[PDB]
Amino acid sequence: DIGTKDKEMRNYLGDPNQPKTNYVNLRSYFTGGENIMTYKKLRIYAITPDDRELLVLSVD
Amino acid sequence: PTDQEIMDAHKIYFADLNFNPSTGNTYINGMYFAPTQTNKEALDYIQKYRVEATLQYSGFKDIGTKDKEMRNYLGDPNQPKTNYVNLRSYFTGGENIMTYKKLRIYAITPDDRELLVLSVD
Amino acid sequence: PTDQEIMDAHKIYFADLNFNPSTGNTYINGMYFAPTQTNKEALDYIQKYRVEATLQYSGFK
Repeated sequence: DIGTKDKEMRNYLGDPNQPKTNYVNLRSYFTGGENIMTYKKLRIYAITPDDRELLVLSVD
Repeated sequence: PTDQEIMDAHKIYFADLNFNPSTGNTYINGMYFAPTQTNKEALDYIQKYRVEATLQYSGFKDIGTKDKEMRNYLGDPNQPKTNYVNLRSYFTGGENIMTYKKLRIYAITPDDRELLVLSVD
Repeated sequence: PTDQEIMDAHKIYFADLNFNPSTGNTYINGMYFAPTQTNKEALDYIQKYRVEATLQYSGFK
């Protein structure tokens, strides 16, 4: 578990024309500077302001 | 923070080294203390990091007490800022601070009591 | 050269390192063997240098 951090609101896909959207940059989480490892497992929980969390992405 | 909550905040570090590609020695420039999920309260409680280290010529010495620096972890512009102890600003005579030889870094609480938080003996 | 002149020609060396400024580990790239006033016969006499070392992953081989 690498922690809880706010979102970032970047342009979609990096396209300067697309609107800005929820961006979750995993380089700022509590990795020890390590790399976050594609096709292996991954889980991202969206945390509502009521402090209840939902599972919104799984890459198991 | 207790005196064990402080010695645990300083458990994961990363030496910022410097390579001299002739006598390939890798002298030390400073230490980061990694930010973890449970140590922000105890890494902010501390400054001044007294250090004693072995310099290249005129070896194991005490090189003084100086505040911390709060640099980005690992130099990554995305990681949070953390306690940085840059040994280039201590009272070295402009000498190099000498890897695998001995080194000791004492964290100095605002109550002026010091704890040993890193040993590279 | 004897087996003692040969082991003495190789007493002064110099690792040619390679620094990686993240996990500042300095891996090895090769070894020089220093030329001295009395070891040109023993150094010219030898080749082939069998080597066994500890690689990063999958170590001492």
